[PDB]
Amino acid sequence: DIIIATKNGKVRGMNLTVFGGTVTAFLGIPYAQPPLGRLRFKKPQSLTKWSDIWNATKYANSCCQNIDQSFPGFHGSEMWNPNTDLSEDCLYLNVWIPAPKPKNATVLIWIYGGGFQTGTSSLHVYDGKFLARVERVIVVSMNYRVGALGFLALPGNPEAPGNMGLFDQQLALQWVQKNIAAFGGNPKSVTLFGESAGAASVSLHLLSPGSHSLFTRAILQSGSFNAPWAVTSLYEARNRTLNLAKLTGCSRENETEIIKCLRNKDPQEILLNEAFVVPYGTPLSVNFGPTVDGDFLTDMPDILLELGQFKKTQILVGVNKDEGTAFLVYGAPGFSKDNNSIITRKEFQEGLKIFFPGVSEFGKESILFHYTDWVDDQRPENYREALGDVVGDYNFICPALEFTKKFSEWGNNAFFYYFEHRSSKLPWPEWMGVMHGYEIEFVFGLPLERRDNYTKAEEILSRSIVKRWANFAKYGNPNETQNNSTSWPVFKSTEQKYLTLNTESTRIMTKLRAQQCRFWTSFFPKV
Ligand SMILES: CCN(C)C(=O)Oc1ccc(O)c([C@@H](C)N(C)C)c1
Ligand SMILES: *[C@@H]1O[C@H](CO)[C@@H](O)[C@H](O)[C@H]1NC(C)=O
Ligand SMILES: *[C@@H]1O[C@H](CO)[C@@H](O)[C@H](O)[C@H]1NC(C)=O
Repeated sequence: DIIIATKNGKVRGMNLTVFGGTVTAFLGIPYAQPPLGRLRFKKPQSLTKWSDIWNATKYANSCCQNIDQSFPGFHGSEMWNPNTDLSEDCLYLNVWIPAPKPKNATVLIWIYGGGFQTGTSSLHVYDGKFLARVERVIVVSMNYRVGALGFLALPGNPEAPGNMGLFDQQLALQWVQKNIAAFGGNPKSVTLFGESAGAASVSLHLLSPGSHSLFTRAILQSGSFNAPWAVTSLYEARNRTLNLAKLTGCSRENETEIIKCLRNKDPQEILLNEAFVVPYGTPLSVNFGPTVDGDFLTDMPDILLELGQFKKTQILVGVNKDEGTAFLVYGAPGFSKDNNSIITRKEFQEGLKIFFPGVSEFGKESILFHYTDWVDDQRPENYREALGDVVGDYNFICPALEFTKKFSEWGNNAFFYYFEHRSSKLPWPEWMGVMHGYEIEFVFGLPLERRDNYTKAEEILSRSIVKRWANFAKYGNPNETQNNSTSWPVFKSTEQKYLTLNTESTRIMTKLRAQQCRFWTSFFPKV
């Protein structure tokens, strides 16, 4: 038996067998008053004590959210769908502790992605038990509100001030600060790591004064706040709050009345109209996302980055080789997970109109000009590959590199990775390559299960990544020192060295996508 006394009450965990060892799991501890009723759309409120023993022996409810039903019964999509009951009562977190109980263990706090509209901490690929057993770190992860329930913005008005889900994350970080020592954790050695919107969230915690003292270091997997999809403008946040009001018959005068009207709509009705507040959408469409609210975010984040207004600490940042491909089968004409998706020049151009909705004719022509002058003009995959390269560079690689340049220019050590291994078990077709999201299982050490049909090379890659992430969290330096590994140099603004992650050949390279990112970060934002 294992029972820990926390500031708000006692909680009991459960023992798990992992790799001939033991991990102690506390699944579904609450960290806020459930955001129900008059608390919907507001910032999370503190938790009042409890006298009993909270039973933290199963994952809690996922937050209300729309589900991806584009491929029913397909594991490639459905492995990301919520695996616990949806509910507005979803502000819970999980804690994996090594066994026996550590003394001063470094803490890894996971923030899931999902475009700020979906996601849950209970996904199988976020299972922290492997990291706790292998590296003896504590792993925490939390559920935070998503979609309009998490990011509906009327800027200023405290009934719907925006960024509520970010404040959910922040309140969970406070909980670790006040309670993780009871579990054998070091509140002074806390590393946040996160993928996609989770990584963007981590990047925003770096910017947010209220988060400065809640963590030590930061890891950003395939995401950062300067990604095109990551921050809703206050203009469109307003148009979107108003549009959602009209679709639900909640249009009012007194802006607060709109909120009270939405506070009596059913979660499902809010959810089903969320989709329509933008004209057309893709998973890169982030209808309700982070906003400049004057509270969590005191100014436009691009300005805070430019001017060094952020927490000074080490960062680990990276991207996958084919970030873009996954999104093409959610709208790009002529793509499918079930053919090899040879598209034509005209399908390519149609694809641009979907991924760059309000961009001028000339904007789209400059994209095609830069990406469609080939070596062999006859290679049938030309346009298929270029559209994936366009989406990934624009949405992921160039923002990640831009964030890492600007962040490192203020003196801090930064390490950049380029994840190049396609999972042997990957259920999506070969043409999508090293997909967005499919480094996560290697980070969480799933391939360390020999029982699980991962190749032996994948076990080694995971073992190394896990050691580098842990050493980064413990020591600020993502090196694997024993097994004679390539040393991971710091990313500096002149040489821009980065580390490739693969089963074959761990190489040091420089100036990832130099040509393409000059297009995207220098020229394109003017159009
Ligand atoms: C908000 C509407 N819905 C349900 C949605 O956006 O679901 C997502 C979100 C992120 C995402 O990356 C993906 C695809 C490309 N991944 C392979 C999981 C689907
Ligand atoms: C917690 O779980 C144990 C199972 O051993 C049970 O005896 C106890 O009643 C549970 N407590 C609550 C509050 O459900
Ligand atoms: C854990 O680390 C902190 C860092 O200063 C230190 O104060 C403390 O003594 C360490 N050990 C324990 C058991 O808290």
